[PDB]
Amino acid sequence: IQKTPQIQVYSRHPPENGKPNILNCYVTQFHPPHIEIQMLKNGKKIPKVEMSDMSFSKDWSFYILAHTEFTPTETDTYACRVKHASMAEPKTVYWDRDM
Amino acid sequence: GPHSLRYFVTAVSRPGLGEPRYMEVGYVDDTEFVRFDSDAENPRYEPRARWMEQEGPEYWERETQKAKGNEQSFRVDLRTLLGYYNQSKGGSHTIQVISGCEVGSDGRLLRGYQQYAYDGCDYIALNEDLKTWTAADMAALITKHKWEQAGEAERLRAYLEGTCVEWLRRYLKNGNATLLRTDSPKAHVTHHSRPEDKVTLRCWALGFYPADITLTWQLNGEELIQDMELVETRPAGDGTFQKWASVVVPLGKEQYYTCHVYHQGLPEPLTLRWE
Amino acid sequence: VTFEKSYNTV
Repeated sequence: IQKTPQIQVYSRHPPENGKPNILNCYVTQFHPPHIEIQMLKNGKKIPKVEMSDMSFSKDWSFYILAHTEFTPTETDTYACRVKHASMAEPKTVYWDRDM
Repeated sequence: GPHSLRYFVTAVSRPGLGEPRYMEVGYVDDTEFVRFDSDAENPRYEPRARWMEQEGPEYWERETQKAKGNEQSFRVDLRTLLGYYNQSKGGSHTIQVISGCEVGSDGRLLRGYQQYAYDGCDYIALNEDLKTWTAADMAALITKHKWEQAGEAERLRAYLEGTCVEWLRRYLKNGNATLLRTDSPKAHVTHHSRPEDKVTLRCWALGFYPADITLTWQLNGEELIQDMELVETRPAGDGTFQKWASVVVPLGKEQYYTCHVYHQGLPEPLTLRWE
Repeated sequence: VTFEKSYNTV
C-alpha cells in the first residue's frame, strides 16, 4: 500500500517559442488514488487544467494525465505540483523543453 | 497475439464526504471501450471507443443496471472489510477488481481470472481452474469459505467461459477496423552540448500507436544500455505516444553512434544518426 | 458486458 507517484512534465508537440501547444503532467504508480495535481505557470495555479478519467494498471497502481493549453516563451517557467499521502511535502517537477 | 476482455473496478470510500466513488472501465486488447462513473449528473455506462456506438439502448441500460447493482454490492464490501480488519469508520479505503477472459485466434478460452485487492494488497483471487479460491490473508479466508458454500465459482465460470468469451468475439468483429490501427513513430535526434568535451545525443520517437516500442543506442553494432538514459513511454494526449533515449558521447564522434527504433507499425526497424 | 456482482458482498 502507499506507492509514490512518478511524474513526467512534457509538451505534446516539439516546443517552438510563441506557437500554441499542450503541456502534459503524466502522474503514475501511485496508491491510494486520492491525489491533487496543480499545473503551475511561474509558481502560479493555471485555471483551465483538464484531467483524464482515473485508471489503474495490472499492479493496482493508479495513473492520470493532467494537461493545459500553453504558448512557451523564452522566460516563462512551467511546473506540476503533486500532493499525495505517500509523501511528506508536495512534489514539484519543472518543465525541461529538451526532455 | 492473445485477445482479452478485462473489466477494472474501483470503489473508494469518502467518509463524511458523501457515498463511496465507484467506477468500472472495460478494455478490449488493453484499449478502453466502456466506462461507468458513479460521480456524474446522470451515471450511465458510456462508450469510450467510437465503434461501441453500434450497440443500441438495450445494451447500455442493462450494463448501467449491472453497474448500479455492483456499486451497491461494493459499498457493502468496503463496510464488511472494516469489520474483518477491525478498522475505523473515519478512515478512507479502496477495493479494486480485475475481471476478464482472454481467447486465442481460434476464439477458444485461454485463461479467465477475478482478482480482488483491498488498499493495494492482494485480497482474494479465482484460480486458473475457475473452481477453487486463493485467500491472501486470514480476512480473505472468511469470504473464500462463504463464496465456496454459496456456489460463486460456478456462477463466475459461467460468465468467464460463456458470457465474457461470446461478447469478446462480438467486440473484436465491431472494433477490428480501429483496433488494428498502428501509427509508426516519427523519430529525430537532438544534439545537446555539455560543459566538458562530452555531448548528449537524444533519440526522439513521436506520434506512434500503440505505446509498445523499443529505443536502443549502438556503437560498433553493440548496444549500450548501462550508460544510456530513457524515459517511460508517455501519452501525447491526442491518442499517440512519445518516448526518447539519450547517451553521452565524446565530442566529434557523433557519427559512430546510431539509434534504432523497434515498432510493429514499421515494416522493419528504423536507423538514425545526428544530421 | 461486465461481471454481475448480483448482491454477493465479501
